[PDB]
Amino acid sequence: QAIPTTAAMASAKIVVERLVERQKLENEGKYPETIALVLWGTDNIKTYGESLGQVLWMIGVRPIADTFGRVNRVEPVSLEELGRPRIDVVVNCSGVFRDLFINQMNLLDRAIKMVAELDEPVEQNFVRKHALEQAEALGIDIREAATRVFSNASGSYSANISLAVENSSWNDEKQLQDMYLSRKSFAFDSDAPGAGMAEKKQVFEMALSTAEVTFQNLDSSEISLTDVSHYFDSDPTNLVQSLRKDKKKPSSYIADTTTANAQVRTLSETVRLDARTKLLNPKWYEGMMSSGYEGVREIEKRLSNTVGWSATSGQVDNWVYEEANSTFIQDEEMLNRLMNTNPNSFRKMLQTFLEANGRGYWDTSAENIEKLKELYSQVEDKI
Amino acid sequence: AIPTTAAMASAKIVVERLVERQKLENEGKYPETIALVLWGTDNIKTYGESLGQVLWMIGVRPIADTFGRVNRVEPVSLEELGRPRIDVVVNCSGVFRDLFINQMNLLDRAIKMVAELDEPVEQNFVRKHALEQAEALGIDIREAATRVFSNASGSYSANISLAVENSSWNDEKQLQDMYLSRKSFAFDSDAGAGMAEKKQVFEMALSTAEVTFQNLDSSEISLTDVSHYFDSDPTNLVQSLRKDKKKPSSYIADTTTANAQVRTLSETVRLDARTKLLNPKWYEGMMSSGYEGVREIEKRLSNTVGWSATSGQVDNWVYEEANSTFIQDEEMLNRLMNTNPNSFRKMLQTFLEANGRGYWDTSAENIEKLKELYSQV
Ligand SMILES: [Mg+2]
Ligand SMILES: [Mg+2]
Ligand SMILES: [Mg+2]
Ligand SMILES: [Mg+2]
Ligand SMILES: [Mg+2]
Repeated sequence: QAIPTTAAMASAKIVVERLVERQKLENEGKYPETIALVLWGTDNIKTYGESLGQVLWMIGVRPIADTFGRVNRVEPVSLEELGRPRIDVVVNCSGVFRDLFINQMNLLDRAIKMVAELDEPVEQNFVRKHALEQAEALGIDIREAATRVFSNASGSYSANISLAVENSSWNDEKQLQDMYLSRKSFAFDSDAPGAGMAEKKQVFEMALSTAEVTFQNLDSSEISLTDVSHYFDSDPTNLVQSLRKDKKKPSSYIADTTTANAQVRTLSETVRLDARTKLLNPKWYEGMMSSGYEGVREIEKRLSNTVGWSATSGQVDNWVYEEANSTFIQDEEMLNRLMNTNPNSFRKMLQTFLEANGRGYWDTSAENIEKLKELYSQVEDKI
Repeated sequence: AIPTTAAMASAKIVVERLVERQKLENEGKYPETIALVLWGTDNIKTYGESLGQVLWMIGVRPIADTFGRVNRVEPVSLEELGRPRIDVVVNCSGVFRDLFINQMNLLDRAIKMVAELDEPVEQNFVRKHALEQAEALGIDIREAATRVFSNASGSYSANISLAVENSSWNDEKQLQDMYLSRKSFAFDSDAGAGMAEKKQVFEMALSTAEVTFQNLDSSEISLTDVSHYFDSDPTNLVQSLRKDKKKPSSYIADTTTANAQVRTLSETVRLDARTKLLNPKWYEGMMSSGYEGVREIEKRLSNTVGWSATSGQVDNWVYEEANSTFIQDEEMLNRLMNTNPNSFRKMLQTFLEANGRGYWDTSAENIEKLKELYSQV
């Protein structure tokens, strides 16, 4: 179809410039070699391909509309125009993106392979730098090594990490990560259309191991990172870390497209802003308390989604949980209101606090943990 | 006479900069425990500044008698302090121990005194922790409030710098076990009876640490000019002892300036690399100094690996830029080989070691090149 449109590309350029600028600034003026990112299908419908267009800017290509107005090829941007190296990308497409944007997965894969093959210095073309190394490691052609457009298999959705977090059914982060790798390692191949979304787990792991940055786009005024579970479910931050030889956590960012000028913030900063707007905001939680039974369920879900981000990124700082404990548990007026309003959901909140502590996401006093366990025993006797 | 009134005053400024930095990162929550190192020569030179910093952290003032002898403390009231008393794990160097046994006694007595104050636990983190530790260990609160540690009499260092020099270590756990074995000797002002191993309390106190801290005068001796600073760095040690495996925030107070600037350890590493290992003015001057100059480059790289092993705070680009600078700025390889093949071989082992141990992530071609160079060397 027509995407990304000229308008989408103009917005995309600005966001990518801001992301790269911030990363270069935080890391001794150095460009990141690979950005691991997520593309959401509904987003790209609404914006006519803005986040898709961001990938094109990262690698330094521009979309070209044909005589019928359809975007089905790209042309490389010159290194002089780009003004920096081409940055490699691991493109984690959501299941909805895959269902709705086959032609654009084709566009992206073709674009990335074409970039890999440009006769350019590897220090100016990180797609080629990595694809050459991966081709040598695996003994495959450079175009095969330059596979970056991934998703769930046809008919599958999510990493099932939000499902595991909801059920508290998992033992360690490695289990969540192994599930992400098993579920989201299906690749599009524009050189072999008839193959569908085909498993390329070795290349997926190698490409992820090169990532120095993780990135998603959100409109926080519409749907915040904790309003839903799907954003943490697809977050590749800890996954990348676990695949790197150095076990270095990549720098994590979120582009917030609330305002016309989209703000690139760290994931940590995004968590902070959201906690101050939602979970720990008196106007929000009192509003929920005024909504009674269902309001308490919303508070419970918010805390659960926060733990989700801990599990996938480690970017929820201790103060979020400590302040949540002070607000909801240590304040007896609120504690009693919660227990009386929705005992079942309050019990789940207690479990979530205890789980955050047990899993190593929240450090707190022995007395605070004892209080939670007392309240658990008490609410179970009530139910 | 140590710490003097002037040393105590200088100390407060640095303590406040440190705690305010961490408080900011914590959205207003003060760090509950700082694990730090005290150096002996430093405290002689400054008349007890870094020792005085510990006294300010816990909120006590040293008191001089009619002979000018600084031989007890009095608590600063919580109201006058205006923030919580911060718990401290005081890792005294062996030289500090040799010079300042009386001050180790003073400090232990001060910390035990603070632990027993009738104060809110959220305003007195020494007491907060000591109460939990007394219960867990089945000991009295004063015994639980043991925080002043060193090497055993006649011993020095964690032997970590020795291990790093010889590459005679399996993993970070081995280094950490050595630190725990060597540096868990506690001074007991209630016992006079010499030193005693207090490994259980040491581990528990370290496990509460949220910050690590040392004072350096980077204009005189940088963190890589010598090996003793990384040898005593408790950063990864603390992390390993925590249930949550959270790395404490690591800082260095640089006393180059009139009032020390508090920087992250990672920033301190970055500044030093730009000043030394990766500074053309430095390494070419080393090259001009013959055999010994190459040995200095080798040692500098080794000390950098030391900091990786103890803290994880050496950014990848340090090793990457070192490779760009020393390896394959074409003549460089051969010059190192020709000026000092023994040291050049050690540099190759070090680069390969940094990659092998997961401290340096780089291109497969960079690794291959280092291999080829080694074979040639
Ligand atoms: Mg979009
Ligand atoms: Mg999906
Ligand atoms: Mg000093
Ligand atoms: Mg020593
Ligand atoms: Mg700093």
